[PDB]
Amino acid sequence: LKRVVWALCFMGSLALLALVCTNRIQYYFLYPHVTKLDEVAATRLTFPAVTFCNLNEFRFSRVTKNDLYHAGELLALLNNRYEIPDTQTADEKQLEILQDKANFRNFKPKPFNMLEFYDRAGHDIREMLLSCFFRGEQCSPEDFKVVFTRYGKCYTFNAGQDGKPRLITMKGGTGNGLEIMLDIQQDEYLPVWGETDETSFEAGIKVQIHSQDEPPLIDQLGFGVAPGFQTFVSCQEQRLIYLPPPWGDCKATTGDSEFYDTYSITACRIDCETRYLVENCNCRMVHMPGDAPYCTPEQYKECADPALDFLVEKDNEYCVCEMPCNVTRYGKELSMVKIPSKASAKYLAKKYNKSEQYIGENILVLDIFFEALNYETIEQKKAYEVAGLLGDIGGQMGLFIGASILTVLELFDY
Amino acid sequence: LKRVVWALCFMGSLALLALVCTNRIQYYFLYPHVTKLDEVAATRLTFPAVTFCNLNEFRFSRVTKNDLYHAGELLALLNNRYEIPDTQTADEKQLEILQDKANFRNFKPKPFNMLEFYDRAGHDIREMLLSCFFRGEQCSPEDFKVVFTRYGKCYTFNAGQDGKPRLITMKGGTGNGLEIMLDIQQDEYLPVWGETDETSFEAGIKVQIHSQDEPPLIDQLGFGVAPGFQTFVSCQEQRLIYLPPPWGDCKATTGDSEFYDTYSITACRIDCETRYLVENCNCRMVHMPGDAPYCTPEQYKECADPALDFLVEKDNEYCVCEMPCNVTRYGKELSMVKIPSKASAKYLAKKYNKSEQYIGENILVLDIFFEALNYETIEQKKAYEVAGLLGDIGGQMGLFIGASILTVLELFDY
Amino acid sequence: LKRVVWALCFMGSLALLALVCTNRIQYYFLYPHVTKLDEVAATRLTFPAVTFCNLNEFRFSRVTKNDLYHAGELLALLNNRYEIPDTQTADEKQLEILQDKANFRNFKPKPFNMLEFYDRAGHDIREMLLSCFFRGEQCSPEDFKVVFTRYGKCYTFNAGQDGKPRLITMKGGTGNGLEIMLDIQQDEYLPVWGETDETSFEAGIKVQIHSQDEPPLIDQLGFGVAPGFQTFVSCQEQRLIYLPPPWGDCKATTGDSEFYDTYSITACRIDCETRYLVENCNCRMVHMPGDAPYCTPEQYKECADPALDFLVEKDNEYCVCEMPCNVTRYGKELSMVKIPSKASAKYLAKKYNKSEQYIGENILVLDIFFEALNYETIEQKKAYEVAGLLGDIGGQMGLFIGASILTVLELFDY
Ligand SMILES: [Cl-]
Ligand SMILES: [Cl-]
Ligand SMILES: [Cl-]
Repeated sequence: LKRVVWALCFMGSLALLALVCTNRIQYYFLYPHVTKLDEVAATRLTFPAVTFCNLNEFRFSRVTKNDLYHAGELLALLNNRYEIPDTQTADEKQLEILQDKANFRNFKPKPFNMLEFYDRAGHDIREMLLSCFFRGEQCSPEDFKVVFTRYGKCYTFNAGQDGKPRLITMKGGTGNGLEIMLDIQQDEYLPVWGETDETSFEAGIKVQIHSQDEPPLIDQLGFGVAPGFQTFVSCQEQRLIYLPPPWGDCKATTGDSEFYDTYSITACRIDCETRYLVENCNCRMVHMPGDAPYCTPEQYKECADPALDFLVEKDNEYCVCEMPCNVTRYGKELSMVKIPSKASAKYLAKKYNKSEQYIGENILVLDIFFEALNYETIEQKKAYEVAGLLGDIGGQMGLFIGASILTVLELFDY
Repeated sequence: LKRVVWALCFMGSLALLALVCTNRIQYYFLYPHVTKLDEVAATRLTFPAVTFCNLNEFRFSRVTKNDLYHAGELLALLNNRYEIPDTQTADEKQLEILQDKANFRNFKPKPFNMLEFYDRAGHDIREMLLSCFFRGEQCSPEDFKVVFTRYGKCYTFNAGQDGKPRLITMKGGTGNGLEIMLDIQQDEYLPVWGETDETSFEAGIKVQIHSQDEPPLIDQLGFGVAPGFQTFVSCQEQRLIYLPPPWGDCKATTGDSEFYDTYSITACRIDCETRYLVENCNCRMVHMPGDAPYCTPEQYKECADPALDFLVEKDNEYCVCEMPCNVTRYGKELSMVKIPSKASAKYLAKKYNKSEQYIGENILVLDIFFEALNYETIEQKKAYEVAGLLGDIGGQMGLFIGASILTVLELFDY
Repeated sequence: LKRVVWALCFMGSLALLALVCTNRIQYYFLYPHVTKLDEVAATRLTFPAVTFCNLNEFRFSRVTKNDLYHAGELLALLNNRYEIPDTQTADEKQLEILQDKANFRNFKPKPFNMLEFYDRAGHDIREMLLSCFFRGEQCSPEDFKVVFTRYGKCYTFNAGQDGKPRLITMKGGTGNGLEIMLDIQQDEYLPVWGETDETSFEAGIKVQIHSQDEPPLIDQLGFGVAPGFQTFVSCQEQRLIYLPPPWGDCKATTGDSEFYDTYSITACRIDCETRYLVENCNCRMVHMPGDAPYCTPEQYKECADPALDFLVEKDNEYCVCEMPCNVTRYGKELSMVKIPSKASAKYLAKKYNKSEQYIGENILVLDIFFEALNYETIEQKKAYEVAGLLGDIGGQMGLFIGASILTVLELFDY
């Protein structure tokens, strides 16, 4: 009667238990994850490395007759007949110089490679750096490590190598970071007579803020700074931590991955770009690692350059990288004020033995610091551990029928 | 004795179970949610649409005597007596022109509407676009779709309509995005003699980056770009996914919502603004959808303009929109360098048949790209599913008393 | 036989239960937390306070002979012998003035304090503010509250004090925020003849956006705005809510913490900086709270200034603050256009009785507003409540052995 009528109700209770338990178990086998995000004002924070590059790759006063011979075409300074292009943007003063050192009448070529050309004619930290201060202490060129990029001879402050103890940061604000005054030296910019990958229409510098153990990709990922301004960059360190499989695609940062000691997206890209250029050109660009021969100006103009433009512009399948397990991103907010003021133009002009207009067209101040909330963690965390699954399917087993693994295994037998 | 003394302890065990189970069940009926945030370097990413507008709405050379007659007051070029205001910012060259075409002695008005005025006098992509490149390929005006905003005749790159396959992006960096050189043509800016909603004190352009299926609100939400700089915009695609009720207020993006095929905040605003202007003015602005008649200059000056200023400035209750279930936000970091350099000014001047000063005051380069971590997901996820509640209240039922639904329903009866 | 052979299997079942239950209980005693992040288009949002400061601290026309006597050395206008430094950046017009009022032949010093000097010579909101509009309504200096910073006499719009109902914001876009036109008055900038903490090489202003009940730290945390541009700041209100111990280090915002009614990182810093300066100098700077005597120019130059530079640059242990439970951060995206255009330069020049060049070097427009997704919540939430632990260890107890607290306590006794 009523005792056996709610045994069918018991059949319904079993029917329910089936759907709910298969729910929590499919949910387990989706491997769901959630996010733990903590923005905080840190302490003992490690100051990142700061790489910068002048937008003019070579110095007009340092280009020699041999430099002009080997590389004048790459720089659009000579046509294919080793002469000044008749379609040149004449300057009565500059053109006299160039056609004086473009006179190869008594000239016999001498050995030449691009790395020495960049290292020698590239802008010099010792005459660009007008002022550097970190947390109240003044820097020198000794504190900037020479690094070569596609821009040429570039510099990294707080590179952290050289056994030099990396610098730290405690609070937020300008006084707890870097400030540098620079002269971009527009009077040393090479004439632009055509368009190549080595000349530019812009005056200023390129900057990129990165981990000490992450290489720079300043050509693609950096930001610019204009002459005649003071730029404030308020930063924030964002540490991103991902889960390995099966929860997500994530590569161990101690990656057994060629040219660099640390695995990062940028390093993976530079690796592949190097393999690609060596493979297709038998030639490496000045900034690439490895041991291939550096490209000659003809190899730069004909093979290496379009190879890299292809990799960073058109390629969709050859070169793609995985996500690491640890990634460091730097949020930033930029801001400008004008330099110099009328009250100070004559002061700066006098101090550096330069014209007032020159100061207006070449001088530049850069402040790099962190805000109050200077450190941020974005860590992926597992959302349904196996134990919580067993405890849940357990409260579900016990709910509708009050069974156990003993009751089943024992009752499945006896 | 001791057997019946811990039956009171059993009463305490029941007392505990009550509070804990009512805890997990109230917690269920709060409908709590958490967040799943994944910043990643994507692939096959869809490039957004990029809308831009010159800050000068009309071209001084294209304003005709009929255009000046109908609209000269809206542009503060004529007072209420159809004449040059005596309080004009005289220019010996410009004033001769305007008062030459403000001579209505032999003039009889001709038909006129604002849409044709904007379309004709508005700046032209074919003479502003000095250079466009996307991922190594050069663009033409064919790649820019004409869109009308409150600025006038504006343009959208990669609008994605026209059956043109939307463009994709793979890596981070400048080479994997758009770069355009523009001439803002300050020599064609109309004289500003007063303050209206059609004239501006600033030179440059306005830009807004949006989904192909999200309309632009460039007047309110866009950013500016100044002449004489190259601006870098490092972007990041942020996909935001919300939960529908009862977990949150969230509107289905396939919204059955008038003028556009997709529901977005911006489209909802443009919808309501159109209804409002039609209702209160019997008149639609040139950029609004629907089928009302376009406003005459008198309707613009007297009714439509203050109506829209009211909606976008003062309104607090008439026009408010819900949150969609899918939202696309684009993070961005801006950066400038100066253009032109001294080395290149004469080059650019020669190439475009323009003065060096003109190049300094009108020329502008814009790079739009993504960083390495170019894609970000912010998805709301349910925090306490019903199954996990039952499994939990289950481990709680089994803990203190070891009961089941059978034990109760059966014991509640027999 | 087979009945007693799976009692050893029962021993294995117990072995499993031990590890899994000790897993969920250690997990409980790690006190894990997760994050609830909601970016939304809000309504009835409270507009923050906006503090700004001219980069020139004193006005050259307001510096009197007594002001020059007491403070001329602090400003690098006089050497240690109360005379013009022979290494001055001469200006035939300015130098006549200064050496006219540096003539102390018939001068006897008069009482002097830095607060009155700042208040009097500091730039005036009533002659800098050329235009202010909030949500369609125009502002006056009445809407700006005077606040003193290390820059001097500064101003805060929508300070929210004075019983003035704080302003609200509804939508995203320029029309739903503040726009102001300013003259930085480079013609009133004091000559810079040396480097001190009161003079600057830059022209423009400093801005900081903060809660009405959070003090400004504009020297360290603010951003700059350059003359000759219109700058757009697209903002986003981010409310961060942390967990108190034992889940995290977090201080109650109703903090019983000295000089201010609300606990914030900035207020904690200003508190400690004040204690430090009073302790080490018997002296407070003009912008610090409390009741110590203000510093004399000699105390500024010799003790107070290097004390604060030390605190904001070098200090690593003396002054460090805890994290509050509620923090308000404002995301922002900046953007510039040039001002004035050629079409409008003469207009603005005429309107304000100023030269066209002056307009180009001193005039500045600032728009502060929010984007569509104008409000963001980042709330830490508990990840494993005690009830869910008991329900889980419960489904685990019931799973392997089907026990209960009664079964144990009763069986541990009888
Ligand atoms: Cl690559
Ligand atoms: Cl609206
Ligand atoms: Cl401090």
